[PDB]
Amino acid sequence: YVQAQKQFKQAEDSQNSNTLAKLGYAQCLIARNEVGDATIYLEKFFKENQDSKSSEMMLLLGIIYSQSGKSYYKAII
Amino acid sequence: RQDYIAKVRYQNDLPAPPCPPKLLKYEIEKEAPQKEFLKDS
Repeated sequence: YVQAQKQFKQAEDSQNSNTLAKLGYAQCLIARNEVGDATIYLEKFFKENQDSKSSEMMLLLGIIYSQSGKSYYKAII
Repeated sequence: RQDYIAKVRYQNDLPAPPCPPKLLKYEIEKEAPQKEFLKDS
């Protein structure tokens, strides 16, 4: 998980257009139980890329917000 | 005062507890299945 997350970060730094690398980075954050860190990274990516059609990213955001509970409105959206 | 007989008693009695049927949490409502589903390759 540490090595995979580092590799995903290096992939993102090499070419920022690789959305799949960032999604794998978030998945690795989830793997390391970094719920808050993954949430912050996902919010940063979504706010920078509000027009991106990453359906799985939005599904993961909704699941995270439902687990949080207070952010139900973003989860619905 | 010999007039009409009537008693006034406001009714604000609390009803008995309902004990409604309980919802069952989904499998994705538990932390471990959530972790397994999100960490899918």
